[PDB]
Amino acid sequence: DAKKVAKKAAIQAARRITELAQVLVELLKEALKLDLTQEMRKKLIERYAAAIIRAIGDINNAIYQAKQEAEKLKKAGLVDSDQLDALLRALDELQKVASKAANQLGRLFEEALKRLDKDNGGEEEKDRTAKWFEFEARAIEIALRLAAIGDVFDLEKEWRKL
Amino acid sequence: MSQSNRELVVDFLSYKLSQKGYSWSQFSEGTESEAVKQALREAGDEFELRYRRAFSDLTSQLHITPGTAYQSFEQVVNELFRDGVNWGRIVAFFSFGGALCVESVDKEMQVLVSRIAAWMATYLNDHLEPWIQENGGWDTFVELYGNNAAA
Amino acid sequence: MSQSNRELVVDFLSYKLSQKGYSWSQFSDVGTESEAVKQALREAGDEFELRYRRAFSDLTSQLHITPGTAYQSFEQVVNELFRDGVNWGRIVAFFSFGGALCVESVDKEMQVLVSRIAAWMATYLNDHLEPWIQENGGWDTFVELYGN
Repeated sequence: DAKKVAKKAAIQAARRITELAQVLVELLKEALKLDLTQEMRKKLIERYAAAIIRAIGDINNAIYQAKQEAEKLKKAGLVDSDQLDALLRALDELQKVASKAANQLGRLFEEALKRLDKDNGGEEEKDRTAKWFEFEARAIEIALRLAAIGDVFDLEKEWRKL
Repeated sequence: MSQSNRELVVDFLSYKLSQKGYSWSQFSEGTESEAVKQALREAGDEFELRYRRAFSDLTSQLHITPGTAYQSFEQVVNELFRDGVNWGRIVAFFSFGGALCVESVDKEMQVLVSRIAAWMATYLNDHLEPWIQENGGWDTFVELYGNNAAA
Repeated sequence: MSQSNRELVVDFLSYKLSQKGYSWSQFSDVGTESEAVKQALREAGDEFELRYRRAFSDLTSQLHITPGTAYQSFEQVVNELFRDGVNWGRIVAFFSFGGALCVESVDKEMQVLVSRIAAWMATYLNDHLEPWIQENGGWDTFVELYGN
């Protein structure tokens, strides 16, 4: 049913952003090790590039699956053409906010990396930048979860107005 | 409306704190305004249920210190409304503020409750009131989200 | 589906290079159903790059592509992409990633990489993705999911 479609897409998108955040946090703590050889540094960048690509692919896959389920509902007549419009617009918006969160996380991780390379070597002065990145990443996770629930909640309330 | 947004914040936070074992007093048309307060109370309950089912208990996900409390609140809220507003995100904003207040009290930072309430009223008055009024005011929310408002 | 996969790679990379004003023929010397798959892949790659243009160019820049290092950078990233499984979105991201490497290669006067990346992509598709693709109904499944 149309309500389960938007809900499932929202949970999946939020979940992929949480996976991305946890990887970037984990990669940034390894970039803190003083024994980090240039070999490990190359591998952390490859893991960061792969994590971003995976999040992009996985978020998009959830949205395409959701749109396909939405089109199945209107052809089965379980949803009229105005309700399909609303569900597709809500899936488009979820893709937008999830994609922004992914881009945000990538940019902040890059900024956090660049700061580590200009900061000192001791634990203090850039565990600060590590804590900061974790702090920003949690805020992005929470805001996306809030928007995902809130947007699905509002989709339901406006369906009745159709 | 300035103090009515403040009184909506205080009503909602008082309710959410009381559900988690606390009293607002520890830390601090009237007809139409009571319909808005009741509809927002019930909507936050429903929002927090859906959030817990989908993820886990909202309070259990939050961390705060008095030194980072303003940034914790503002960064989430700025991202929540970054690309726009709808009634569901406004409910999310209230539920987030209530859960942040409960977390603060739970961790012996009850001095933050009145601060969050003020930050919420300021964000409502400065950033959400134009949209709220443009969309028919809080009575439109009541018709849409109140559980006894339609047949 | 060895040769149809190579053709998919060449078509997609040719398209991504022409969007940057570059011509495939300068870098290499390489019915109705195949054209629907190609079109769907082109549209999906554009949609991916619509929302993540900065993220793609950022990460390719961060990989410091050179002829001496590009193969391991490609293979390591792709191995991590698919480490815990395959889905169509990851396959589109795999194409988009290879397209961004090729563009970056022409930009940095490393045109020799374009046909190398195409071979690495076709090899990876044929050896590591084609079993999942066939198990999931073939490329027509992708057209039904991602096609517009």
